[PDB]
Amino acid sequence: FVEMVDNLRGKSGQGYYVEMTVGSPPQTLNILVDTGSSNFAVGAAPHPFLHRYYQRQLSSTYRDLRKGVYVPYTQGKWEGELGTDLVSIPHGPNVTVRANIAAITESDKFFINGSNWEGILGLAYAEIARPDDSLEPFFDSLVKQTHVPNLFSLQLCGAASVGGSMIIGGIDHSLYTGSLWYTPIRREWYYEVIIVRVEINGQDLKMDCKEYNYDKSIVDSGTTNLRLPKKVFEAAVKSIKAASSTEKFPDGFWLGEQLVCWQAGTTPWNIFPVISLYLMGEVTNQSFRITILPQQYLRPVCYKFAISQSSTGTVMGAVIMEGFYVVFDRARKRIGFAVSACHVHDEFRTAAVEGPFVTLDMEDCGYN
Ligand SMILES: CC1(C#Cc2cnc3c(c2)[C@]2(COC(N)=N2)c2cc(-c4cccnc4F)ccc2O3)COC1
Repeated sequence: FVEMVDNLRGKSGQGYYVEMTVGSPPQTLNILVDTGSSNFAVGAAPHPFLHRYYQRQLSSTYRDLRKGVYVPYTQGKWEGELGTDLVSIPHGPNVTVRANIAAITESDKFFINGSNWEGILGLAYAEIARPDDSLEPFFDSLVKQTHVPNLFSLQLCGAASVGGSMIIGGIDHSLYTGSLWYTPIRREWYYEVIIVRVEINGQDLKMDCKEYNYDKSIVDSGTTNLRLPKKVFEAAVKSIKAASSTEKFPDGFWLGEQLVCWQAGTTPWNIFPVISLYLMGEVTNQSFRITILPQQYLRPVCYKFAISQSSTGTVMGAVIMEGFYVVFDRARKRIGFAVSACHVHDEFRTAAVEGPFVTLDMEDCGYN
């Protein structure tokens, strides 16, 4: 899949985008890759932040669905006009498909000033599509209309320009070391998974594991941080504070309300603990663990604390994903994790994927 390697770009904190074309003749756009939503939506008007936008008037293959879509999400909102058109991914499979496209005609806090992307590719499932689950997501259309296998994988590499790979329809084994370990997709809406145990520097938090997944845990390329439920975030910080008590930091730092800065070339990585999430495995009573470093959760801006509290559950965002090659195995309803060939690490500690472990009562970890 060499043609798809290095097909993602981005700027720090502004997401990862892939080149796409829409319409006939083809209009090229950069599109944010988002495993945490399920609509394909593109700028269709001359917003001042946009390098370019979809011009339906130039497309002979454009079809109007004569229906609007309104999408407020936690951090912004957009609204648009639904249609279909022919869509391709130049550095993807050599196919062209007719997909649903929301032509964005009004927005607030959606486009980023100074970014190089003009739309969003929602890769999650129809259950959370807008206006409802009858609006077929892009990936579903791709698989239905072609012989592209029902899976994709993401290598998000981080740094400021970031880079990565989206392998559509398969897996590139050069992008990871060791073995893939798979956790089941609990339910096909978000890419929902179940965390069964959490260790900070090898130390279990000992919470009712239900707490780790209240009300859900998801794998989300469209979120920068590792987000955690309050109750779990509270315990998580308490232990990270203690682990890092060598040096002192304000209360705002832990809330992501102020930055902490060290002199260039002298950050104390080693005073900060590793974070290990044990995920439900493929077999009864069997789990595995993924382990990330402070280089993943302490983000350059001076650094931000990139773990934060949540009201909608755990979100394994770019802080988690940049450690790993992540396989969205839709065909087998599972997500694979392996150590990424590009993850950033020091000489003493590196990101890990390890198994098998014995974990009982893992089904009691899911919130209903
Ligand atoms: C499930 C439903 C949705 C949605 C949704 C719509 N638009 C979005 C997003 C979600 C974001 C928010 O979180 C995620 N995962 N996608 C998102 C992140 C970004 C963004 C910003 C900075 C860095 N990375 C990003 F992905 C930009 C733009 C952006 O636009 C359907 O009704 C709720």
